[PDB]
Amino acid sequence: VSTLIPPKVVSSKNIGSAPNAKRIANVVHFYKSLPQGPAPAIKANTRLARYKAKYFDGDNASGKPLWHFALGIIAFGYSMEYYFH
Amino acid sequence: SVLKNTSVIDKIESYVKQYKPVKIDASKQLQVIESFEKHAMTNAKETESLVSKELKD
Repeated sequence: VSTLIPPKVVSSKNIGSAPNAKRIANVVHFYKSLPQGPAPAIKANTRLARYKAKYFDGDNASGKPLWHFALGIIAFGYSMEYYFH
Repeated sequence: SVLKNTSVIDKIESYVKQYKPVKIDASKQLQVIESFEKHAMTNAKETESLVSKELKD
């Protein structure tokens, strides 16, 4: 009809409602993120925890970490047979 | 002068000179222009500020 403001209508809606939702998820995701792998908390030792944080730790995760249980139970069971048999 | 007995070239020129302003211009845009400018400028400023804020975010 006459003059208007075709571009200035970005007030009524920002570009990309789906991109806006994605970016809003991105802001919460990236902001509420550790600076560089923060909050590790690996070490622990209290009676059994000295074995948990050492033997159930994934630095090795080899076969001996489970085999310690077998060796210990064998130590218990040999005395069990000695007191039993 | 090419019309020796026109007897109306005087009258025709009289009407011509007296019809110097057949009418006026119409620059009636004095508040419509202001309102259009206000709406456009506020909307565009909101858009530009939103764009800058999006850039910063």
